Amino acid sequence: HEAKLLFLKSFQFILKRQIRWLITEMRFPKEFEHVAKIIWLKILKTINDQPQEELKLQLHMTSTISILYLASTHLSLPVYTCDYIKWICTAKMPYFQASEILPKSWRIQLPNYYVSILEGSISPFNGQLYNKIALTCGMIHFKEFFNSEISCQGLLLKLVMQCALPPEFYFYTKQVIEFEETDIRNLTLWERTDERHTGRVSNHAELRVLSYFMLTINWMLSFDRDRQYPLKWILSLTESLTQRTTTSESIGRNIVKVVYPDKPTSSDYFQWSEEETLEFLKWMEKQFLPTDQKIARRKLYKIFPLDREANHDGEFNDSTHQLTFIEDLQERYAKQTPFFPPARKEAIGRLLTHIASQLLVDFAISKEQLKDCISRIKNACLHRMN
Amino acid sequence: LGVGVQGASLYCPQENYTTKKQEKPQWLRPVDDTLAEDALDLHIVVKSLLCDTDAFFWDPTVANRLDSQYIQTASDLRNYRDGTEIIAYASGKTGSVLNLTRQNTLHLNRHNNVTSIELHSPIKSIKIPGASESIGRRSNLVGIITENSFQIFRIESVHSRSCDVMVSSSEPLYFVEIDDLQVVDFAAIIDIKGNWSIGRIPKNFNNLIDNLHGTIFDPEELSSWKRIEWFSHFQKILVFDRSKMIEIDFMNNWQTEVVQAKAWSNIRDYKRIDDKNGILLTSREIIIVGASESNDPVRRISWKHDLDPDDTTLRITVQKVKKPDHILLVAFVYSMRHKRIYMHVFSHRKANLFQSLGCSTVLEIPGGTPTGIETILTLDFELVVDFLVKLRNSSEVYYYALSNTVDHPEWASLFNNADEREKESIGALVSQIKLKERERISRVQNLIEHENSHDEDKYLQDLGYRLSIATNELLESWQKTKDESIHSKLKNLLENSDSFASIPEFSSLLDQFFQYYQDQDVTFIGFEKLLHLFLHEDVPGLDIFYNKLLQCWVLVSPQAELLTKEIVKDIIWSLARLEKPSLFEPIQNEISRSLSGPYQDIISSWDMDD
Amino acid sequence: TLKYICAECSSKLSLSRTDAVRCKDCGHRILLKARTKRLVQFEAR
Amino acid sequence: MFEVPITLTNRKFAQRRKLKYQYINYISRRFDRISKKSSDEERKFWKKYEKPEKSFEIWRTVSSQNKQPINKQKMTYHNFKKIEKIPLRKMEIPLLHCTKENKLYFQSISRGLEPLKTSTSEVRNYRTRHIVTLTDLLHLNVSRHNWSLAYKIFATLIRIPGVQIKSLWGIGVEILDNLSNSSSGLDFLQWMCQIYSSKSRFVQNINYRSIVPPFQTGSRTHTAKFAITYLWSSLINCQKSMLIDKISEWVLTPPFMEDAEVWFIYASCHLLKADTLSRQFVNRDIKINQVIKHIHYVRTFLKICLDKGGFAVPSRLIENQLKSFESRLY
Amino acid sequence: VERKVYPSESRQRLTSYRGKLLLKLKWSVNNGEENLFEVRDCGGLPVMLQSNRCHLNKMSPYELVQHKEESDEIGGYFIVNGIEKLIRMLIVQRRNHPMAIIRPSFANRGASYSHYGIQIRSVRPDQTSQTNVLHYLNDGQVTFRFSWRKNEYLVPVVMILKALCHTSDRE
Ligand SMILES: [Zn+2]
Repeated sequence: HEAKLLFLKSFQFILKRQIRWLITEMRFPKEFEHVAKIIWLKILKTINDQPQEELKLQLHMTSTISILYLASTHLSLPVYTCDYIKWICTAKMPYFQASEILPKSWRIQLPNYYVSILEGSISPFNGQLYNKIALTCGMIHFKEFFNSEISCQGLLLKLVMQCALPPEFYFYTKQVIEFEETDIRNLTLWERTDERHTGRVSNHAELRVLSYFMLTINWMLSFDRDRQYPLKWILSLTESLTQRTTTSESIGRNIVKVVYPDKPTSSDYFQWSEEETLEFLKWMEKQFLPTDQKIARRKLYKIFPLDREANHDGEFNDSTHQLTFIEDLQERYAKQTPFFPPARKEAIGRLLTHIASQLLVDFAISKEQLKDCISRIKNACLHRMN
Repeated sequence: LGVGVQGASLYCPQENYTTKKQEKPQWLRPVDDTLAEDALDLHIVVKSLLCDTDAFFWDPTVANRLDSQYIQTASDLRNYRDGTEIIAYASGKTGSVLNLTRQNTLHLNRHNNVTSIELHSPIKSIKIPGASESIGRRSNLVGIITENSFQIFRIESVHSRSCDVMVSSSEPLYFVEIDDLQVVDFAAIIDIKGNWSIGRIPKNFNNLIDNLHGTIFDPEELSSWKRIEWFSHFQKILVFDRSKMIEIDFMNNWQTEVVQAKAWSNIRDYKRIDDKNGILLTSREIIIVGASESNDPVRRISWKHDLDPDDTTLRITVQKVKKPDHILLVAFVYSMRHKRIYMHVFSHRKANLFQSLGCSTVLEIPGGTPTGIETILTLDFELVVDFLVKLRNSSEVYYYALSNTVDHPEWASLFNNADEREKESIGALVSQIKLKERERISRVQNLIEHENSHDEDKYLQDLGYRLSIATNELLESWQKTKDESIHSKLKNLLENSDSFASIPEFSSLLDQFFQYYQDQDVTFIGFEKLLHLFLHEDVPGLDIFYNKLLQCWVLVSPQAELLTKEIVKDIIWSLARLEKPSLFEPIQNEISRSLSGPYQDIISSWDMDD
Repeated sequence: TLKYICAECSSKLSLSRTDAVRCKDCGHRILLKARTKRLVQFEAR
Repeated sequence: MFEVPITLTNRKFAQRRKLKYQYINYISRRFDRISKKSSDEERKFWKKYEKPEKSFEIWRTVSSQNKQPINKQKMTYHNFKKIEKIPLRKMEIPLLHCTKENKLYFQSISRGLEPLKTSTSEVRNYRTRHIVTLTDLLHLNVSRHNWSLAYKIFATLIRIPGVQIKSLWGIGVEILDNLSNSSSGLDFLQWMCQIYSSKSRFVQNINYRSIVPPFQTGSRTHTAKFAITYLWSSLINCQKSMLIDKISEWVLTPPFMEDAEVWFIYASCHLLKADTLSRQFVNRDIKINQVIKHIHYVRTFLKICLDKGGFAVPSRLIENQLKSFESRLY
Repeated sequence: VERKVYPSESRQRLTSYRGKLLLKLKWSVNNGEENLFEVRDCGGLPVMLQSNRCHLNKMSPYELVQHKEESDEIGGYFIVNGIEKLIRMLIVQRRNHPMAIIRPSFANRGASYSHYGIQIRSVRPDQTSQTNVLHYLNDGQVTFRFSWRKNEYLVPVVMILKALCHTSDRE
């Protein structure tokens, strides 16, 4: 009943810091502040709609990302929940460890279970980022006031370059989209204030784009009478795709495999390389800035200086240690040059595990969550035509 | 003989030091520091293919399902012929059936006739018990444990004209006492859950338990793990569980408990090294090399190393390496759940003095998890060793020789159906894009032949004319519907939206589209400082966003140009958010809902605070 | 700026009230006050 | 894969041993009437057995009067199928308190069936999740022998809050084995033996979590395994340096009146001293009765080392060591 | 953390410069059927300056300056609550020697006594003392005196000389 407003006094102030990070550094516009403030203030009326007698307000760290995702689709931005979980688990916008370092004066009177929720306790998993969006579009009506128009062209330009496929699949998918679609445009963002039950329809818009990217890449390769996509090129795709590299997208992707403990291909750190373990620890430098028996600890780090004792990478350093994301592809695309059945489809099945698990880590869902998304797209694409 | 010991224990854990020094003044490293020095010693496989056939628990009453060691039969005793190499494992449907020759690596023999004997129960233990060196021969029999019986066979009369392995048998003694027996060792001496016995090994197959036994049933032992071994043949058995070791001389009334491991470690695995003095024990968190005492054959405990992993399903196998100066004893701890490995070195020298050198680890195969590693004696500073593995949920028993110098079944069941009816109904959608791509190999080619033309210079001024038309309508529709206090498409045209591809001039169409709207009621977003979300780099301009995506699909695209121009405009016509209501729309609306909230939430509704 | 001197390590601590009486670099519970700039006069003989 | 330095707690892990050891208390008290006839539930359990305080396993010597008759009255299926129904029928009411996994956790392991699942496989805290990452990469450059990279893993493992006493000194060789521009290794053990070294008493009645008396303690009747390591080291550093008397005061300063292992290294401070003093550049008043102190000292310090418990020194050989210097002295 | 304390500090704290007393006991029950060894803390009894136990023990005059002491540090004195209370030396009787003093105070000890006596001061090699005095009666008998706890005791010497070793009257 009381100090629930004390949460509210800083749950905007942390969200003040989530967005001012995006504005000052990642070039996000000043209007993005104001788009979210309509999104911010309307849920306070929903709390004001709740009686103060036993209100039990429903705010979590999954909320402050979900209301930060809806401001990106009203502005029609190419930033997504793969471009949020890659900017939070890589310790870039303050999602993780928010209770402990952000207030600095408002901290102490907050109770113990409230201050527990406000820091970045876990990372969201298996549609927990999605079901809150379903609870966000429903509780405050982002529908019927705003535009819930997922710019899917701004989403699958990424998914071409994630795994280095030729750009025909950008339009091969598009006509699979434009065949099986109610209302050709506008994959619908879903709203739910109805009840607490996950409806097993997979009505999330960004969820269903991926199944269109899953069913296309099998159909354009298994049924190829045109012999334009040869098997030996597939043998030069997955062999060139299952290949580690040290770009900052890849290094940032390596952090994302770390954080999720439930699934396999999470104990993937054993296969790390020579260069990979340097910058992973230079990333770990950017965890301690988020994260009377005290001069002993000062005495401890006199014998472990964080820099190297000599020959560090400070000033007279290199030409380039690390290359950019436009240049690793110039080694990937300049590798699989050959371009012009039981064992053909198995070499397609190599990609079937590989690209659908690489997808599975990028968006924080389980394999059963993508099991629903194929069995309700493929069994719904057939029923429309048959 | 080194100094810093106890007589009950002796430790050399991870990466600190020894605990001893003689101070020998002999100019030959004046120490007996219990870490010998050398260079590195890494291990590289020799991979081969040898032979082949609730999710949160596993059961301890299984031990193994394979054994293979050099053996000598009754036709090999009287003859000069010595050294026969077998292999036996459980396979089949229910695992209730049980079934050779190294040439340069170990391979199955060319006559390839495994004696696939059939039983009435799945197999839980397969062992051939090995030979004590005080007999000269190698024992020609095999011990197995089933769920329903206990069979003993006898490997009789291997052939060279047939390479056959025929057997005799013992009478399969069932469960008169109906409790699952755990460990048998010969060195029918068995260990049931809670008690052990001495059973009669027969010499007659053309046709039992001795009256001396004991019970070991710990009342607070919830697990189902046991283990028994003879201790240096002197009629003294070492009886185990996960918690304690019970030593029993069955020859006299002599019982004494030695290990007590309930507090912070528990016994996992215990492989009796073929050395009848030097024996190895593996609890969790520590490797113990507990040997035999030289004078009184009761129990020696010696130099021991901490086991750095912390797990709950630990196993070990140990393989002897005999060199001129010393003996080595590598210690292979494996686990049912993870794939990786960990190995030791113990320089067991002559005068009961030994050391260690360190620990190392190597890599594995991406399909399966290990359940049994099996060593090869190989008939007998470049350490060499050899072992054969058994994986759980992978039935490909391979081979390895370490020396110094995935389409899952959840993917074929979802795709590629074999219905003849809908074999082709999807195929029209397959030919839908076979139609529509070659429809668009020419519709884009309508634009390709035109290079800075004047009909497309006419169309661009026809295009931006039509942008100023429908926008200025809705700007007043936003102005007439201003006081709502309760959207951006730019896809309203339907002419082609596709008959013009000139990227460096299309931005100057859109700068002019921003120049034509300098006043309020309409604002826009940038296109040079917002396009970096695709590439995560500097996007200096719309002119050279194209030039690095032009060089991105050169070698994969046939004709390399038509696919690339049509995505860049497709981005702009889907990042077409040019229809924002200007600043007077949120200023009148943001405070409006905050005026609906009382003074309790006004101070809570405050940005620009610190 | 108002400060002190540490006894052992000569660290010029500056103490506020409701602080621990230790020094910040060495946990040394004995600490001697220093002088400021103040004006005092004297005679001579 | 390795062991992780986290004091981690969850409600299901606090249940599943209270769900475990309570049933052990019954079946042992059920055994107390069967073996005779012919409020924590863990603190009550540990009042029968001794935590070893020196070792992972309290070893017991077998070559003694520790013999025992063998119980040839076996525990068959009859006497076991009748002894277990009365606690398990009684155990059903805490099962309806615990969650739906713990009712299946306890009843599966009640017939054998050791679990496969790791207790640290579901910690999920983004920082503990980064502890288990850099403690399995810490060993993996040690065991692949790469120090100047594993130096930087360990410089960022100490700074995470929650790491224990364990990994601090266990792989402290990274300063020692570097030697390039390093702190020579010994300076860290000096830091270790100051601030974690107590003289407390082992109370044994509290149930211990995340600290363990085999290696990471420093209480009484168990010398700290990083302290005797610091004792054995700097004398080898003394042996490497050819100051000797500093440790020969620093072992003289504590009267460790419990063990035997501190006395021999204290005797070895004089035995190592008396070699170079038995050189003299021979081929004469102070340097004859000077060594005869240190000849006399070891014969006392080993004599009191041998008065203590089981610590088998070469009592024949060590006398023949310093006797060779008497021939050099004469 | 435990650090060394120099006598420059306990002057400033104005408490004693104590040192921990270590004293291990024994519990031998039933002719020693069970033995229990307990090094117990006993408090702080202080430490003479430049003793063994003082931290200026073998300390150089350059290194006596650098711990705030005298460069010709004298030692010898305690520190009790900040006050340098040493212990004055006495004069006692020379030990190991039977003196034969006459004193009229010996006549003050009863009838039949005299002023003749032999006063030996017997120490033990742990530096104790035990003064045994041998008075002379006028009636021919000689008695042996000692002082055990708080009192004075009188025994004939025929009791003692018979009881030391088995000797007859002539020996
Ligand atoms: Zn200080």
